[PDB]
Amino acid sequence: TFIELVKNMKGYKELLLPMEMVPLPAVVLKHVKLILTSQKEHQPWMTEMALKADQCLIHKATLDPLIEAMQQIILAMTRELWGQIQRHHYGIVQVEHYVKQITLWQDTPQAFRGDQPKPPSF
Amino acid sequence: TFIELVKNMKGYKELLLPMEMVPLPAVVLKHVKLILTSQKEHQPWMTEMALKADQCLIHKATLDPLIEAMQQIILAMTRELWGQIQRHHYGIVQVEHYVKQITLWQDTPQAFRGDQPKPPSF
Amino acid sequence: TFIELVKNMKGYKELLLPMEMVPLPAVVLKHVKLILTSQKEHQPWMTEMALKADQCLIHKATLDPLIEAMQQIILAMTRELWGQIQRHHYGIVQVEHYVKQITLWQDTPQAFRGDQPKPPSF
Amino acid sequence: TFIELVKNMKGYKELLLPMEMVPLPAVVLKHVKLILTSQKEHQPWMTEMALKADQCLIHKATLDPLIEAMQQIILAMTRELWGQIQRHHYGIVQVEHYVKQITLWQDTPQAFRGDQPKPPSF
Amino acid sequence: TFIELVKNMKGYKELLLPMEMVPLPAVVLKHVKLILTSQKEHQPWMTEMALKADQCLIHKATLPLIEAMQQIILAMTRELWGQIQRHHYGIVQVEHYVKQITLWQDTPQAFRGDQPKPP
Amino acid sequence: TFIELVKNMKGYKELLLPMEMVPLPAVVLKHVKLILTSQKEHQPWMTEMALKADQCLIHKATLPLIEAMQQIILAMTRELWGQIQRHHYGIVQVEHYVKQITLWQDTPQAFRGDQPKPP
Repeated sequence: TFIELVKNMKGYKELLLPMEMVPLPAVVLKHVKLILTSQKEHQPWMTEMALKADQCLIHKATLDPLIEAMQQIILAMTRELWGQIQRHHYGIVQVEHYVKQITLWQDTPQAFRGDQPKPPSF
Repeated sequence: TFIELVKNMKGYKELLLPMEMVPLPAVVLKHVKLILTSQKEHQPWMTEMALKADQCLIHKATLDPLIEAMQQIILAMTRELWGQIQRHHYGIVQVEHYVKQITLWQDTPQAFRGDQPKPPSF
Repeated sequence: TFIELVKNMKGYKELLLPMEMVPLPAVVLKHVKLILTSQKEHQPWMTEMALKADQCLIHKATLDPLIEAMQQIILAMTRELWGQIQRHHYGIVQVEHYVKQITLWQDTPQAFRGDQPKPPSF
Repeated sequence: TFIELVKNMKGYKELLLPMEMVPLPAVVLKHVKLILTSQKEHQPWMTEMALKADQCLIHKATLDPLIEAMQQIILAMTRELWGQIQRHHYGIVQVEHYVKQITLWQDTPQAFRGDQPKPPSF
Repeated sequence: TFIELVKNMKGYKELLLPMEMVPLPAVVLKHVKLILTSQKEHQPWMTEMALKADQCLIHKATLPLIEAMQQIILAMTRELWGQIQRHHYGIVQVEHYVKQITLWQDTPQAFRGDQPKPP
Repeated sequence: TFIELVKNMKGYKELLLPMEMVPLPAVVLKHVKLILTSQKEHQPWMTEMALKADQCLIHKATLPLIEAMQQIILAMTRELWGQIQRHHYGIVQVEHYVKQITLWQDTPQAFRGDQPKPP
């Protein structure tokens, strides 16, 4: 319900991506190191990413309805991680434009899509 | 492991209170509705707050080692979640000072600990 | 003997708290890592802090009259070590006032001692 | 480990000297009196020297693995004392240049050193 | 640990390109002769560039100990290819283009992209 | 053979200083931390300088095959010490001063010279 309230606001813009268009776990965490280790001047948003990515390992560590439910949650958290990465790599403003086109390019039937719109570069 | 790596960075100001001081998870959700709803000109950080909030509910709705393991994350999720609440109410800069004052206050033995410091100005 | 000679000097402002108020040696090391690591443009005083810190560990690692004599220095080492921590956090000038306020507060009998003063501003 | 972290910083510069190039104990403490007694306007660094030199006497007073370990520590503290003395006698900036040359003049094989570089005067 | 000492630097960059990106060691040596031969002005980088590539030749004839050397040779190849690409195109372009191709791979196959063109 | 391809170059220099001149590998690593730590401005040489010294660390733990590796480690030490001296003093000074000491040695003992001073 809380997320629905945000979607009811003014000026809200999507930043996440469809569950299908999300890399696999574990490997997706690698981008975390390339943005944390190759960084300096700790900023507030960096801590947010660190405290979110590490959660997947905690849930993943349990692998060594309760069992099924945890696996589903990992996908949701993974989706959030990717949005933050794009919020850093391809700016924060240009990201909204890319996802805006992604929604249109996928919602329309496959007979009308055409070609995938390439995301903006760094 | 990742959070340990980030702590080894320059300009890192802690913003999370001890687990023993953060409110109960039920209480935290109450401020989420006010802060989210009682806001104008929606900002990107608002979306982040809502996404994390639903995660606690999902884990909370799951309880009804493995069975008890998820309970550990619920308490942890509040600690990160409560950090953003104080940023909106007090401010990021003020929070940094408050945490260290609390940390030193908690560090000192209770015999000569002194009066607990009060929160910063809104 | 030497410290007694220095105390007999002009402009001498005390900067060491009573042994009964300084944190435990384990707690002090925690602030060392943050202060050392969370710093930019390394300054000469940073090197001094690290050198003293390892001494406590050496004595601490030694425990595992003569046998118990070394334990006395461990507690003392913290008192001097904690003095530099407050200088970085609060400031040299503010610390001088705080110590004397604590000293007078501790000097006055507990019957009418009053509320313990709070630390200075960061 | 803490000292290693400092050595990993930016702008850090060596100020100590090889253990071999360190005067003997007791006698080295004499320079303490010549800088403390022949001084006025107590400065913060003066207390640091006083609280460090007096430690050797405390360790030395015990003479009247535990026994071996204490003797080793005295050498380490003595090395720190000399650096502070040079930090006062021959400035604080010129000291780094002298030690920089000392490292080169000793690390190279004795067949290539030449002549010892005289330290700068007062 | 030295990389860690520089990983915090502002201008630090991941010059080590993906292993799959670079070709086999033998082919890289070919470009070293071509780039050195083509270049005319003398700068310290070419003098040091030759020395870095020379070590790989010794390991070719020289060959847990053996296995490590095989990985070591590949380590230098990634470093060498960086200077090759940076010199031909530029320092910024390689840093700008390397990430793009990595993204095109780390994607759920179907929506990989459009085969991003090389610089 | 690459050195031969550059040995004919006008600006080619014998950067490989005498083996006796340089100290043991362990001591050299000490100066790498000190020089890198002291230096502040970011240039490609320091980024590449760390990588070149890093390889020596692996060989320390890793250890005709074994004997060759021992000589290989010493080969990198000579290269590393050159950058250390050139950075501290200068490129020309090292090239200017290295020959002087060699002459003082290759002489019939008695008339060796006057122990030429270091730069």
